Amino acid sequence: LSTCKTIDMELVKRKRIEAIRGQILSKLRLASPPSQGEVPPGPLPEAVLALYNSTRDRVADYYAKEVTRVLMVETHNEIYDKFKQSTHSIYMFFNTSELREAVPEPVLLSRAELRLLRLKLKVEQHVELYQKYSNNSWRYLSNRLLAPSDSPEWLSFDVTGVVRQWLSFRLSAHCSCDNRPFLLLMATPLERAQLDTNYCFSSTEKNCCVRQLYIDFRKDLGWKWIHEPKGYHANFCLGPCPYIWSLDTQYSKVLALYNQHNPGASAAPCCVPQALEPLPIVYYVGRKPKVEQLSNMIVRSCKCS
Amino acid sequence: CKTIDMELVKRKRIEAIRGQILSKLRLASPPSQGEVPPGPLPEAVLALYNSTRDRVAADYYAKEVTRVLMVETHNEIYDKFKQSTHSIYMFFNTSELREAVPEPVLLSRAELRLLRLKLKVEQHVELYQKYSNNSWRYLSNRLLAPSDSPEWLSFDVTGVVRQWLSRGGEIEGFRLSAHCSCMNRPFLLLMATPLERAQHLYCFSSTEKNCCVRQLYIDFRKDLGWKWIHEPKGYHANFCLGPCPYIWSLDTQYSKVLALYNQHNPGASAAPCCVPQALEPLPIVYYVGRKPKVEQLSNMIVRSCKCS
Amino acid sequence: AADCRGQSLASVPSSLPPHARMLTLDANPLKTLWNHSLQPYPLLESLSLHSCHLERISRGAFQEQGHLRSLVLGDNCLSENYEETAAALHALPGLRRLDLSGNALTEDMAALMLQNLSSLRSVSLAGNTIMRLDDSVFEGLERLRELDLQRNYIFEIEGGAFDGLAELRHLNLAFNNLPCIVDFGLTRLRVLNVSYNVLEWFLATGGEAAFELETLDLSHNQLLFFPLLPQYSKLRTLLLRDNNMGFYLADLRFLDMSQNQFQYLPDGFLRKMPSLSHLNLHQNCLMTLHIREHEPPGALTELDLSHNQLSELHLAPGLASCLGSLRLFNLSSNQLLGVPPGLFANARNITTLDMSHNQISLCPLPFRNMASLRSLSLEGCGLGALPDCPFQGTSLTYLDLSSNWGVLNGSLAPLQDVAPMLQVLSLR
Ligand SMILES: *[C@@H]1O[C@H](CO)[C@@H](O[C@@H]2O[C@H](CO)[C@@H](O[C@@H]3O[C@H](CO)[C@@H](O)[C@H](O)[C@@H]3O)[C@H](O)[C@H]2NC(C)=O)[C@H](O)[C@H]1NC(C)=O
Ligand SMILES: *[C@@H]1O[C@H](CO)[C@@H](O[C@@H]2O[C@H](CO)[C@@H](O[C@@H]3O[C@H](CO)[C@@H](O)[C@H](O)[C@@H]3O)[C@H](O)[C@H]2NC(C)=O)[C@H](O)[C@H]1NC(C)=O
Ligand SMILES: *[C@@H]1O[C@H](CO)[C@@H](O[C@@H]2O[C@H](CO)[C@@H](O[C@@H]3O[C@H](CO)[C@@H](O)[C@H](O)[C@@H]3O)[C@H](O)[C@H]2NC(C)=O)[C@H](O)[C@H]1NC(C)=O
Ligand SMILES: *[C@@H]1O[C@H](CO)[C@@H](O[C@@H]2O[C@H](CO)[C@@H](O[C@@H]3O[C@H](CO)[C@@H](O)[C@H](O)[C@@H]3O)[C@H](O)[C@H]2NC(C)=O)[C@H](O)[C@H]1NC(C)=O
Ligand SMILES: *[C@@H]1O[C@H](CO)[C@@H](O[C@@H]2O[C@H](CO)[C@@H](O[C@@H]3O[C@H](CO)[C@@H](O)[C@H](O)[C@@H]3O)[C@H](O)[C@H]2NC(C)=O)[C@H](O)[C@H]1NC(C)=O
Ligand SMILES: *[C@@H]1O[C@H](CO)[C@@H](O)[C@H](O[C@@H]2O[C@H](CO)[C@@H](O)[C@H](O)[C@H]2NC(C)=O)[C@H]1NC(C)=O
Ligand SMILES: *[C@@H]1O[C@H](CO)[C@@H](O[C@@H]2O[C@H](CO)[C@@H](O)[C@H](O)[C@H]2NC(C)=O)[C@H](O)[C@H]1NC(C)=O
Ligand SMILES: *[C@@H]1O[C@H](CO)[C@@H](O)[C@H](O)[C@H]1NC(C)=O
Repeated sequence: LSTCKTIDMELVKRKRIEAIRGQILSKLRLASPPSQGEVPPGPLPEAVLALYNSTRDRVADYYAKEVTRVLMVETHNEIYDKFKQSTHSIYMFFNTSELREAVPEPVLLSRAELRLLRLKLKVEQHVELYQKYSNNSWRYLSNRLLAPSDSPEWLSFDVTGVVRQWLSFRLSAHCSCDNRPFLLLMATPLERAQLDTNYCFSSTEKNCCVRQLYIDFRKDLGWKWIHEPKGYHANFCLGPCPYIWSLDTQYSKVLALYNQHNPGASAAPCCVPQALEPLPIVYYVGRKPKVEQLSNMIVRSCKCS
Repeated sequence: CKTIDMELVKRKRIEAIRGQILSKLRLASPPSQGEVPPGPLPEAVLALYNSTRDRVAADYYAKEVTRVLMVETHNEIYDKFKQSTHSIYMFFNTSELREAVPEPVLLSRAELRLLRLKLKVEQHVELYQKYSNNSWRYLSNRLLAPSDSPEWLSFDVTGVVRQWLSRGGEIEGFRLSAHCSCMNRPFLLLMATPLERAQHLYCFSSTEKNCCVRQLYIDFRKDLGWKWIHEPKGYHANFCLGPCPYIWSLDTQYSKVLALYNQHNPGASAAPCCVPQALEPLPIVYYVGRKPKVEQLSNMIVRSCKCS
Repeated sequence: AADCRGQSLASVPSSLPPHARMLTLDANPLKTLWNHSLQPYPLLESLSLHSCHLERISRGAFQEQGHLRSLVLGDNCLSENYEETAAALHALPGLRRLDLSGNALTEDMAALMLQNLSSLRSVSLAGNTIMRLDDSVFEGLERLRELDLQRNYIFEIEGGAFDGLAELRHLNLAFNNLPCIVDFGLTRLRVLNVSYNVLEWFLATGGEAAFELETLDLSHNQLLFFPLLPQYSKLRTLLLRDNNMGFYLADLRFLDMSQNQFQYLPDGFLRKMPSLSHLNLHQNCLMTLHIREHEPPGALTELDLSHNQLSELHLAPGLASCLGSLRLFNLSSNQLLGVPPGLFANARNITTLDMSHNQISLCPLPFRNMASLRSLSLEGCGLGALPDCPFQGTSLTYLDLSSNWGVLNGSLAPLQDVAPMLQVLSLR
């Protein structure tokens, strides 16, 4: 009785370099380096280092996504005099032409973050997000609570739902009736510009999706003390997931199922669920029967890994 | 011959579900008949099922839900504070919470359910809490959708319920009045675990052979040979592996084997694979052409991985 | 002898009569044992500890005992035995049995457990956390008569793990997950119960050494090709159910290869197997059943062919005899439009014949021979019975006219000469 080399003591140490090289090649789309030489033999620009430092500290599209930083307006224009910073933390909108220059189309844009300054924090407060739909009236989107801290730390926001249609903000406090603050743009480069289970139930595919399965507590499992529910679809997922760079399908539907693919880290291509739904279970025991609430039971969307 | 592998996967999946449940109740096989009558379901159980079926609008341990209700408006309610023009209040006895959830730390999750007439073009919701006799406490703020089918909203109130259980106050409540610019009572669900269902009634630092992650550091200088990337020089490209053993479902079970399954099989997959779940991005920079560019690559950093 | 089973008041009852022989203790929540009241009589040989979890061991309290014969541990949680004592016990080396069921033995625990005592026999590891087996862990275990490796997840095995071991008749490592086994270094094995395990290839080496293992099990295995055995002819039974083979030794007499993808069968696979006695090839996607070999089934005692969608089966236009003998001819879920004429008029040894879901349309030429009927059914026969009286001069005992939907008319004409001779009758 003996086994093979299986994963092998030498193979576990090797091939990760090749796997990560292939992953970077596929994500960057560049099969070969762009060019050799013809580069400035000097220190990197300070703006690039500042952007990297801003995006490095702590607060999905498979293709690589470009990040862009927009500088805050210096609060020197015609309408500055209207807002005198009285009982309201003034904020200003940005220049539309440079937004258009950074992001050519809204579809390419995916998400964005906006950051403030946060220094003293003497009293427990709460920071309101506002949106400038009209010059006279505004709406409410979300609220953020801040914990005291001497060292300032940048915080993000949820402008991803509003910057998409901005093709043409304030700061206040709740009232009882009884570095410059830049905004981050993770757009998409123009060069690299091109899940419900019934979708792949209707059309049969050899890729990794969800296949139909039925479970009933009559004879498939062999017991009967579960009274409710009698029947539900406890589906599964299975499929021979291939390598993304070897096949080179380049399809919108195919590329949407590779948000968790990582052969180098996983060391084996497999399918793993990412989002599930809860399931209540009813059974009888003791004087008064009780009901249990089981979460993370039924798989809904399953991708590769 | 395409109906053989399909049936094999069907039986493997149902076996996995059977094993998951048999480990999930954390006890032996219970008697289906017992002594309970086979009569019609009582109103309480169907009410619980209706309350837990509608969609909303340590974590693997058994979570049990209980039902508590408010008291109809009366002198005691209209004694401390009244309603001038518009006011909606829901408050519940602390003794009811104590008899529902015995230990404050034993409580895990709490949800608040509300009934809305669902006939209004515009509406905004504010949540308030009675932190003291004459002061309130700020809570979360959400939005609403002008729909036409009434349904029950859900709110995250785990912290405030934890605080109320930890406190010995006689009576407290919420507050919901309005947006001020300058037989079908609301339900309650408390997620907890019975005392008899408790167990007493990281791997990276140590050396373990399970699905855990350890250190790796590779740069762009020697082992990779990429001289066109100036920064960063290197990063922690951690990886993890794990056999993920499979438990076959049997009628009898032991005590420690419950946790053994709870560590060897948290999702009961047909072909479990030790794969990452939480991923964090990292950006890189390189110079091409005549303009600088920075791109942030996702699915790079791994923290913890499990097979489910 | 006498014993108390199920009574628990303290750690040691201290009331057993002297010169006792039997001792059984179950559902006894023991706490701690000592080596000052453990030896009231040095004549104990049989013991059992089940549902008897205990940890505080006195580091070999059996040194004062006269002899130890049998040992078994049940529902004992040995988790930190490394510092409790060396191994688990050091008694008189005359051990016969030793069970470690439900103790969660680890690599270090297994290394400490097995010591320089070659008389350890009947060692069981059912329900324990075994990951790997090394060469230094089996030292001092030259015999290891009986093996129980249930519920053990052995995924890596060192080349030549079983070295210097002969008494290896039994080996049941069921409910394991080992990828591949391609080398069999064992020199004396009898039964191999590899079942409910995930195997991915079978490439066992062969040679001039004739293996004497009489049982090979490969159930619930995800193979891809037929697991060819070495050239030895010492084997009596084989199980290959719940397997997947893609088609793209004379002592053997038992076959069980159901739930497969049999499409084309080679002539040699049936020619190189003399003297068979059993077969099981049902619920398989078989379509071609051409018969050209001299004895392609040979001799059988049972046949199960349920859930088979083969088009038609024929012996040969001019075959010299069809089958030497046959007892069971079970088959179900078939689409045999035609009826083979030579299948039945060959021998009178047929006992059980049931055409369930067969749609038999036998010609009404006037069955006649093989007048030894003991079981028969006409489920889903298609055409309705037979215009004249069938089964002439044949003693039929069991009949099942379920789901006929044929020519009945309530006359009961076929049930004329078979009514007085009946054992059990049922119909839909
Ligand atoms: C938003 O960004 C755009 C793009 O940078 C700004 O447009 C730029 O505006 C400046 C003046 O503020 C232009 O400079 C002027 O150009 C004319 C061209 O004839 C020249 O005669 C003037 O002497 C002066 O140099 C600049 O050309 C123009 N850029 C482009 C591409 O047209 C815009 O001003 C920004 N918005 C605000 C409110 O600043
Ligand atoms: C039950 O078994 C344990 C074995 O762990 C016995 O403990 C051992 O007891 C002996 C004495 O009978 C100890 O030997 C003594 O060693 C000291 C030096 O440490 C020496 O000065 C004394 O003259 C004597 O030789 C031995 O060390 C000890 N083992 C240990 C502590 O690990 C225990 O006595 C047994 N209980 C009985 C017999 O009731
Ligand atoms: C069981 O007890 C025995 C006996 O005390 C012990 O095993 C012994 O282990 C030593 C050290 O490995 C062996 O000594 C070696 O002898 C060879 C003979 O050629 C020599 O070349 C080496 O340099 C070394 O000195 C000794 O032979 C061995 N004895 C026996 C009977 O095996 C040990 O304490 C326990 N475990 C085992 C596995 O024996
Ligand atoms: C090889 O190992 C397998 C599994 O490890 C053994 O299978 C065992 O087969 C017996 C019957 O042949 C099973 O007993 C059954 O128990 C159920 C109740 O659970 C009862 O309803 C049935 O009528 C039958 O008595 C047994 O559960 C099953 N598994 C084990 C662990 O014993 C097999 O016997 C071994 N030996 C071979 C295949 O030669
Ligand atoms: C020829 O072989 C087939 C299968 O190899 C035999 O069919 C089997 O028939 C028995 C009795 O009708 C079935 O048992 C039944 O099981 C169900 C639960 O599934 C239970 O509710 C019934 O009361 C009954 O016990 C068995 O399932 C069935 N096998 C399959 C695979 O469906 C057939 O009886 C054999 N013919 C002869 C003449 O022996
Ligand atoms: C809830 O609290 C109100 C006070 O606002 C109280 O009237 C309700 O009933 C009380 O609790 C008793 C149960 O222990 C009940 O039997 C009795 O009617 C009443 N007790 C007193 C002293 O008034 C409370 N309901 C509960 C606790 O279920
Ligand atoms: C980005 O951050 C890095 C490190 O956080 C900065 O590098 C430091 O620069 C200061 C000068 O201000 C030096 O005194 C330190 O020795 C540097 N540290 C390291 C590790 O190099 C860098 O200057 C920042 N870039 C910008 C544009 O501010
Ligand atoms: C909700 O209550 C209604 C009223 O009896 C009932 O018909 C329905 O089945 C319930 N829904 C459940 C139990 O999911």
